[PDB]
Formats: sequence, C-alpha cells, structure tokens
Amino acid sequence: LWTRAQDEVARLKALEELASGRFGFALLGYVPVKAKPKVEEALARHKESV
Amino acid sequence: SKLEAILSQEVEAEIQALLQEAEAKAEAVKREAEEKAKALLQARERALEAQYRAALRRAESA
Repeated sequence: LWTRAQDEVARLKALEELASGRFGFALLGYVPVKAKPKVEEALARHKESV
Repeated sequence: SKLEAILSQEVEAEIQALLQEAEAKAEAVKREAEEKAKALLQARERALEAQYRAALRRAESA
C-alpha cells in the first residue's frame, strides 16, 4: 500500500512540475541516448502517439 | 495538427451535444410560446362564444 501510495504521490508531484496549455499540456525532459528506444516505445503508447 | 484535430473534434462533439440541448431549450421556448398562443386563441374562442351567446340570449328576451 505504501509502495502504491509513493508511486501515486510521485506521479502527483511530477504532474505538479508540468506545463499546461489550457486543455493542452507541454512536457520537457532529459533522457540518455542508451534508453531512446524504450522512450520511443513508451511515447508510442500515448493516445495516438500524441 | 493531429492533436489539433483530435482535441478540437472532442470539443466539437461536447459543445455540439450541449448546444443541441440548447436548441432543445429554444424548442421548449417555442413549445411554451405555442402553448401561450393556443391558450390565447382558445380563451378568445371561449370569450367570443360566451359573449355573443349571451347576446343571442339578450336579443331573444328583448
């Protein structure tokens, strides 16, 4: 329960650090080159790869 | 572009359903306007009926 609570609280604290655009939203991150494939696979799992 | 079309069609569907319920609000306004119109015309029907019916009563007695 505390693991799921820490996961959801980290999700809330990260969404606090987002940038919203009035029913739109911007996101800016930094990720290494050795994980670009898993990042592209996760980004393909959006609504239409938004 | 793509996300323009997706979210803008979403707002289209939402406000189109809500504004057609607002057209139903306007249609209830027209419905009650027809209600007041038929009440106007039918009360005037009853009024002219009763008035000239009593006028025939009075001309009969005279």
